[PDB]
Amino acid sequence: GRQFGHLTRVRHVITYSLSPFEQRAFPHYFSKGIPNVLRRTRACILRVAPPFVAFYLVYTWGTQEFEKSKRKNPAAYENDR
Amino acid sequence: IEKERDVILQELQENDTSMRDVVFNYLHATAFQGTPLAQSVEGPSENVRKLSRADLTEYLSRHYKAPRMVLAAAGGLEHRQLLDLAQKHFSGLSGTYDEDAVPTLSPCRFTGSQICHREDGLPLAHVAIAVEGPGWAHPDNVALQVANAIIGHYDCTYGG
Repeated sequence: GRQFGHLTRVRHVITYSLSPFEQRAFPHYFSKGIPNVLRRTRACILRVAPPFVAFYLVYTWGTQEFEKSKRKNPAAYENDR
Repeated sequence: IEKERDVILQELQENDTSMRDVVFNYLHATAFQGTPLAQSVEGPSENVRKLSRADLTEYLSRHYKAPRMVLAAAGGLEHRQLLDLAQKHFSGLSGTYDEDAVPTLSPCRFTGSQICHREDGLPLAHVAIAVEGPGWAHPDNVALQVANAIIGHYDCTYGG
């Protein structure tokens, strides 16, 4: 109903925070962040890539398969007859 | 010691009954974090158990020297007839002056921040909000005495 008032009931939690001025926009964003980028990227790339392979394969597979099938009329039947 | 060690411990837990004092403890610690000023008056509990009367004797000896000590009185007493019967204990019993370094203190840091203890069971929720200001000795301290008096205060129970 009333959005902030009545949602849940919660007791004996404590919270701490600072003025945004009190702290920095990039607390080692570069150094400390780069590992975090890496670690989780693999958890996905396990389950992400495998299909993308398949298309590109088939993509070229059919591409070639398409090409010679079309490209060369005197391929199987050459122009002796 | 043990008798008193217990009562305090007994009281330490009871102290959750008056919410007023409670939040102020939070209040200081959130502004003055990193300063001895930010800390519980009664101090954390476990120390009281751990507390031994030698360390007292330290602080007994440490800061109970003069000039730290100060005496006054008012009444039919005038001044002289105070000082003559001030005279000698505690002319005196020293009550000394040496050091305890000098005068050990530091300006305290001021923290833009927040603290929240969320407990939804209770019927009501206190609030406190503040900003830091000048020390005891300072011109403006009086200049701001009135702004509060002007903005005043309210309570359930007035006939106003």
